[PDB]
Amino acid sequence: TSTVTGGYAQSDAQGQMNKMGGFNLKYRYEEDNSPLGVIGSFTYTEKSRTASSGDYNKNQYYGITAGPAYRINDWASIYGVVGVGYGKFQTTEYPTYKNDTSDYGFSYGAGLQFNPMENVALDFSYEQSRIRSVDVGTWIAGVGYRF
Repeated sequence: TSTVTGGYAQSDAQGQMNKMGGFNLKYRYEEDNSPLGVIGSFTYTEKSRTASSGDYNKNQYYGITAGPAYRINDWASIYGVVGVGYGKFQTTEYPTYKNDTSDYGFSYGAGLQFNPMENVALDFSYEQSRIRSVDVGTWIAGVGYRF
């Protein structure tokens, strides 16, 4: 039927200052005929901020990821993630006198879910992304539910 899974993702930032953290939500679909599973997850991560900081956000991290999924026993699932990332820097409502500015890269990884509960699931996964000059190691982990 369908499975819900999401949590938070922290990663190291080579070329960037301070690590980042975002939220990941993903939807899953499978057919009883075979163990075929496809999932689509979105991630949004930003640099940590302090209370003294204003309400402005420096850059944002948007990304797309999805991959196949296989069912193993009632407490073990495996999946992979593939897609890209978007880096928005110096974003302003006014024109920047530039044709366009965008920094992106590709991501890849996979993880597994485990839990001694029929309706509760916890999973860990790791994925790396490279954007020509930026390389960070991000991992996504949280909960999982199956209708």
